[PDB]
Amino acid sequence: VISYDNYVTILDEETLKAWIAKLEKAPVFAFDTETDSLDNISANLVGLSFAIEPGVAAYIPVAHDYLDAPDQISRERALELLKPLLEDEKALKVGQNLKYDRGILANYGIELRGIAFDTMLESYILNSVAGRHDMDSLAERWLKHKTITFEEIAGKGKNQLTFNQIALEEAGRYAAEDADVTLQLHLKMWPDLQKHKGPLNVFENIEMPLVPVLSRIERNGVKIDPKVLHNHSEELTLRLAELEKKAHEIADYPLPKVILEYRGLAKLKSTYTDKLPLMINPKTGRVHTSYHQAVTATGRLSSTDPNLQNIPVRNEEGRRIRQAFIAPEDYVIVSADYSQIELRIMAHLSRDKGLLTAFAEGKDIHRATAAEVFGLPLETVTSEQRRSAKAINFGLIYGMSAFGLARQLNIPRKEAQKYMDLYFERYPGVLEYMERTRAQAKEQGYVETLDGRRLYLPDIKSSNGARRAAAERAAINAPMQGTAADIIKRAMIAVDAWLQAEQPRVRMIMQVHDELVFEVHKDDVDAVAKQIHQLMENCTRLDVPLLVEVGSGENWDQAH
Repeated sequence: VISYDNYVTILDEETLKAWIAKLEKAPVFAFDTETDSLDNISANLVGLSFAIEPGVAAYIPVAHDYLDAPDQISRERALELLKPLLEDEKALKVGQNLKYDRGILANYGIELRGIAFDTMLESYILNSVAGRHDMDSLAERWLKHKTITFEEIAGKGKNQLTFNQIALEEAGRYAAEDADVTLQLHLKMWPDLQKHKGPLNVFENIEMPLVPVLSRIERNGVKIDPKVLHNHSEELTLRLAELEKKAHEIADYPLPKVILEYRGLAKLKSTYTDKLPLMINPKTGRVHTSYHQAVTATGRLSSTDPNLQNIPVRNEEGRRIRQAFIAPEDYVIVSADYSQIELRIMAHLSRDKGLLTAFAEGKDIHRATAAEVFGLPLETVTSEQRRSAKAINFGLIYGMSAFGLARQLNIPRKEAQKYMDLYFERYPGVLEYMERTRAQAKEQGYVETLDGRRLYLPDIKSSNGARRAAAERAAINAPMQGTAADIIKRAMIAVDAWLQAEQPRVRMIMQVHDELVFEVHKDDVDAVAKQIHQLMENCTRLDVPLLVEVGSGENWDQAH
């Protein structure tokens, strides 16, 4: 198994200072913190752990307060002895989800600085679809080691203990093991990551620098007006009653209108209006959402608990929800959005002068696409044509299988195929891309984004598992969706740097789809929007035609 003889529990300063001296001379060391809560901003540091070499790790208990708990170094003294080491940028650390730990230390005024390696992101950048990227999974995969699970020392259910209640030595085995395993995994994954400058550029210059900015995004939280949300819940209660009554009176077709409307509001009320006001943190009075950094196959950040991505972008009731995200007094919400980013990326990936020109001369791409495909002057393109072209363009982004146009644009048959081929006859660059990408997906087994991030398609060569074609679709969509992700991430890191260095009255409060949202002082908006705009357009990829439309207002809906 593993127990009390492997790792040392440090209960005295002299031993702690000895360990700090060896940490000071270690090239990299593993670091971990243990707390009494998963809520980063209300969690309390219960103990910390380090590892300097495979198998040599210690646990420093600073706040186990169970009955007759053995005396331990006080939290304040342990932190002042450890503070200069922790805050030293040249002292490199390895950790598993260093986003959590950086936050825990920020609760005590400490800025973690050697955030050099996170084993969750090492794993993720190696092959995002390999499996779960959590420590216990990795230990089995890369080290064939079965780790002590948290519920093995704490329990399960309502009567699960909190870390400070666990005995010192049981706590120590778990925490020192965490430190140790993280270091071992680092040693087995880092030389592999070095093998390919693609994945190494993305881990080093995109994944890793973002760990402290996601921590800053999450701890800032978003300010929400729950009154608004309560009124909205009351109204939806009444509207669902009325809509039910409308369909009962009824027993281009009225009944298959009110039912749909019912379903839509019904869901929205529960998924947002009833839950969002119950997600306010009592210490900050804000809602702090969880950005998951190593979950999507494409490298896009996904958020949960307030999954901001699922609130209805174009819906009147969706707008209503976006009005509850409020800017504090004398500040305004600013929204910096990247315009049709995957369609601009596809313009460069397809290397097509037609698409590249539309964007270059400021044209609405859907009208230009419709003008060129249908062969009509740009000023007389009707809304039905703009809409048909839009259906081709967003289909291309999702690699959507030709009849897909006939289901989105739920009306033609091979007339849609006529549209598809006509498009390629005017925009040939789009199929040279699709042929090329499918090809390397089958040749290499993976596709790449512009910065080197890779998506492994292990079914591109599936012996005709029919929907094996989904990997070909994924083959053409991943380069576009992943380059969008990388660009957003480079923008986040570039903007956070400026905010950290110049310290203006602004804070980055959320990231959703291709948008970065901020709170900024009403008197500072004009310059802050100018710099946000310039940083997002010029400090990312300069080969893709980028456009950031910036907005501001007293709530998110006005900003958007």
